Amino acid sequence: ARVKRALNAQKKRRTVLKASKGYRGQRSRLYRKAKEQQLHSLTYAYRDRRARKGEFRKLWISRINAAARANDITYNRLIQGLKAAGVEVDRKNLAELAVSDPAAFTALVDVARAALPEDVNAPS
Amino acid sequence: TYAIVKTGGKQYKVAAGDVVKVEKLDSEPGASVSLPVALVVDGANVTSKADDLAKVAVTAEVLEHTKGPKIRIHKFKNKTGYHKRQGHRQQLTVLKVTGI
Amino acid sequence: PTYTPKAGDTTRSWYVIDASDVVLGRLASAAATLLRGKHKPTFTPNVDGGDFVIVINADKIAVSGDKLTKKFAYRHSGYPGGLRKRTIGELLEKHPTRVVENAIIGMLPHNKLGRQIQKKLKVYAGPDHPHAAQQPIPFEIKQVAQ
Amino acid sequence: AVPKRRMSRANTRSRRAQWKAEAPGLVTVSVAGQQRKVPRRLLKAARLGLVDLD
RNA sequence: GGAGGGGAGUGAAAGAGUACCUGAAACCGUGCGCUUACAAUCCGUCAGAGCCCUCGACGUGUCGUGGGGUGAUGGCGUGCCU
RNA sequence: UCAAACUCCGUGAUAGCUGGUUCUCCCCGAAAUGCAUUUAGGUGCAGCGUCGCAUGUUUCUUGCCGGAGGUAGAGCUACUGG
RNA sequence: GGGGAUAAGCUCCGUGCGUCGAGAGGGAAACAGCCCAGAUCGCCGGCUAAGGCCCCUAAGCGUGUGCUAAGUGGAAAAGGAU
RNA sequence: UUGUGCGCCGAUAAUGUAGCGGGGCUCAAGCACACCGCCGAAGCCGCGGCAGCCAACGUGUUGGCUGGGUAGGGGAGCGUCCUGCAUCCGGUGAAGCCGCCGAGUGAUCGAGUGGUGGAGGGUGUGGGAGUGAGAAUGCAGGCAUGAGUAGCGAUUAGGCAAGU
Repeated sequence: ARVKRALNAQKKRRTVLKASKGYRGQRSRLYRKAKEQQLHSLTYAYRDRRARKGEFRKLWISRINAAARANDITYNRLIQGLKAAGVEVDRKNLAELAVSDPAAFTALVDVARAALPEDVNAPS
Repeated sequence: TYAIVKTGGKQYKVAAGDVVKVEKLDSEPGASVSLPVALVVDGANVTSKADDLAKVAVTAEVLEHTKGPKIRIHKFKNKTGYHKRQGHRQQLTVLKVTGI
Repeated sequence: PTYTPKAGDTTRSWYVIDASDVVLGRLASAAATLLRGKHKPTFTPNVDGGDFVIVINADKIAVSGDKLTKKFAYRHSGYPGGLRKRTIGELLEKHPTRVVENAIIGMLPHNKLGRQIQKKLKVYAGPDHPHAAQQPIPFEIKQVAQ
Repeated sequence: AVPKRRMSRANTRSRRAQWKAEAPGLVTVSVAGQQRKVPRRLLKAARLGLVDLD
C-alpha cells in the first residue's frame, strides 16, 4: 500500500499557520518560519505568565507607596505596621483602596501608625 | 458598602450583586456558600480588627462551574531536540454575592 | 482587575521649584519624580500622567566639592576629533538652564515616553517665569520620616 | 557585488512605488467644431491641423 | 484590426467554453477597517489607551461571566539545524 | 577531458570519513575514565544508564571502637647529602 | 602538585570538590563554568535567598556613633611624602 | 618616634567621555561599627488540576512521597493508507478544499455547522504497511529577491518626401 503524505502534513501545517495570524512578513505566510516563530512565542508566553505576577505586584507596590507618602508614611513602615496590626489585606486590594477609596486607605494608614512601635530604630 | 473576601488563596473586593470568578468550590450551581472576610468598608468607618472580621461573613450563590482560557505550553530548548507540548484549562466557579 | 486610566482620567497640575542653593542631584531627582508622576496613586508606567514642573533660579544651584571646575559635559559631533568638553562652570555661566536640563533628563527613562515627558519641564535662569497664567503651586523638597 | 540578503516585502514595495508615470495635462481645443482634449504643448499644431485626432 | 470580452442562446451546471473535473500553497493584484513620516525593532510575548465590528441586558447610551480586528505606549526578549 | 581518453558493464565498488534520518506524551537517566590495540577523531573489555528477574538494607550518614601509614609540620652528634 | 620563565584565557595529574555539559528562574550592566536556587500545570495571593532600597529601577535622599577631601569610593608595585 | 584607620604621588597610548551600567552623590547616594524595616526567584507556603511509585481499605477511593533533562533505555498513544468480518451514512449530495463556532493532557478532533464540489465514505473489532520531513551545497515542478535593474553583439550613418 503506497501512502500519500498530503492529508497528514496539511493538518499540522494548517494548525500552525492559523496560530500565526497577525505576524509580520514571512512569519505569517510560510509554515517553516511560522513554526520557528511559534516556538519562540510559546516560550515567551510561558515565561511571561510567570513574570506577570511579579509585574503586577510591582505596580501595586508603586501605587501603595505613592498613596502612603501622600499620608506622610513610607511603604515599608506602612507594611510593617499593617502586619503588626494583624490586617490581612493584600497589595492588590491595598492598591485598589488607594485608587478608589482614599478615605479607607487613610484609615488603614492610621491603624498602621498606631500599631507601629514608638522607636522603630530601637533594638526591639 | 463592600468587603474583601478570601476564597481559594486569593482575595476579592465585592459588593452586593457582584459576580466574580473564583477557584473551584465543591458546591452545586444554585447553592449558597459563606466566605470569610479580610476587610469591611461600610460607608466611612472601616472594620479591620480580626475579631470583628470573624463575626461577619459574606454569603454568595454559586452561578455555574466554568473553565478558564485554554493555555498552550510548548517547552523548547535549541540545539537539543527537546520539545514538550502540554495544554491546560483551569476549573472555576462563578459566584454572585447576595449580601454582606 | 487592576485599575487602568482611560482617555480623560489624567489630570495635570503645575509646580514651581526654586533652585536657589539646592543640590543639583537632589532637585533633579525630585523633579524627575514629579515629571514621571510617581507621587500619584494612579501611576501607570504605560502613561505619562505626570505634572508640569517649572524650575526658576537655575543659575543659583549648588554643586558640592570641586565639581564646578572638574566635571565635564561631553558631546561628539560625529566628525573625527569632534569631542567637545565644557566644565560645569562655563556651562552654567553660558547656558545656565542646560545644567539642570541635562541632570533631570538623565534621570528619566530613555524610551519614547521619556521623550514625551521631557516636554513638561521648563527651567529658567531668572527668578520669574512666563507661566503665571497656569498658577503654579510652590513645591518644597521634603523627606518623609520613617 | 551581489545582494547578501533577500529583500523584505516592505522595502521592495517602498522602493518599487517610485516607478510610476505622471498624467499629462490636457487643455480643450475646437477642431472641425467638436471640442476635444489635447496637451498644451500641441495646442498650436492642433489649431493648424497637424495632429491626428481619432 | 485581431486576440479578447459583453449581451443572447445550449446545457442539470459555462463557480463545465475544446487555456475545459476538482482547483491547495508559494507568488501577484483590487476594495474596505485599524495603524504608521522624532523614530534604533531575532519583529514575538505580557500589560495596554484609542478606534472599528459583533452577541446579550436595560433606553435613547451604558454595562457584561461577553467575543473578535488593529494596535499608540511600557516590561521582557541573542533565529532554526548540525 | 590526459602522470594513462571515452562508453557500457562488474556495480547499489569501497570510504575507521562528511552529511542526512520524518508524529506525540509518561517514567528513569549518563559519559568524556581504566587496560589493550598498525593505536590515538576507531574499536574490544571494564566503569557509569535503563528494563526484567532474584535478594533484602546488605548501600549511605552520624557516634563509638579496633587497625596500618611516613604526607603537612618538625627535626638532624638519629642517618645520608648540600 | 609536576612541566614551562611556578608567564599564560599554557599543559598534565589528584580531590564522595562544585557547576556547565544535559539546567530554566533570580543576582553579578551585558556574562556556558561565579553567587542564590533545581521549572508537573494554573492564580491580577503571601514569606524569603543571593543581591539590594536618591532617579533610571521594586524597596530607606532609614536611625545612632565615627572617618574620608582623594569624586578616594569608582583598577596597580618597588618606593617617595610636615 | 611606635603601631595603627582612612587618604596623596608612583599611575602612564593611540575611533569618543570610556577604570561608578547612566544621571548624579561628600547637605553621601562613600567607608567602619551597631540597630530597625522593606524589596527581591519558576525557592517555600496558600488554593485548584494532572501524572508516576508505594501504602491502607476496598472491588477504586483516600493518603504519603515524587514529576528539569542531552546520548540513551522502558511504557502508552495520535494521524495516513490498504484489507477480513459486522454495522451505518450518501445525487434529499461522499471525498477533497476554504471558513465559522467549539473541543482534548499531546500528536490532534468535531455522525457541529456554512460555502465550493460531484461519487464514494464513517464507525467497531482484527490483519498488513511504500505510514508522518525542516534541513542531506537533496530531486522535480511552479514562483519570488536582485529589478522594471544590466544588456539589447563592433570598429560605415543615416535623412526627407510620397505610399501602404
